[PDB]
Amino acid sequence: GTVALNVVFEKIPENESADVCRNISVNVLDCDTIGQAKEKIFQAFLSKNGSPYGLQLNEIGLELQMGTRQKELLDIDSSSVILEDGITKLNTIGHYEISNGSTIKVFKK
Amino acid sequence: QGTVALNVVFEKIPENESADVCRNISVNVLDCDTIGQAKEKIFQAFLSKNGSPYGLQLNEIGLELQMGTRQKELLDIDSSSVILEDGITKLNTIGHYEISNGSTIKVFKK
Repeated sequence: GTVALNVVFEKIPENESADVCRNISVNVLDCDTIGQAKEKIFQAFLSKNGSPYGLQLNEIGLELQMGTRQKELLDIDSSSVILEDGITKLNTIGHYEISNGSTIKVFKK
Repeated sequence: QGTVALNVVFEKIPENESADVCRNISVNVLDCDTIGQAKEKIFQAFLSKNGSPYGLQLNEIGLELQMGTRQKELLDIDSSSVILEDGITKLNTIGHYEISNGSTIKVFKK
């Protein structure tokens, strides 16, 4: 199960130029964790621009755009599923009911 | 999340209430459900159908996917699991094993 995201990257000085492409469609799987999605998003930026975004994965966040609302997407938050033995299941894209074409903003933490 | 209908077959065991229990049940799971989650759903569905539980604990049973000729055990962690960014292992899901609607899953006493 695959979903195509409309990803918008925050403009930071850590980018190579001010000419880099910042609006990119990125496919992820419904069962990818938020961390796995962040990796694909970083990879797509690099594949498009020939230069990295510039920050570490842990220096950036993802925000889902829902109409007037902003929602941060994390591997673990207050909405996470606690499993059988008390283990917390890592949040996935599917956990957040993110649809084809949903806008995700990559922002500096 | 996508739904997967599993054709579940339960092993007849003496811990069942009677020999008349229904042991062939269609059970939905979600492709992102861990194998542990999938197991809870399978027990629940047994209970909803039969009015009695299977009789064992989740740690006392296993699931095997019937792959035409092959039989493949479904586990939360195995040698096929995905190791994530920080060294952390991602628990296996239904979708990790590429399980298709109508696949046969055998519940067996470990």
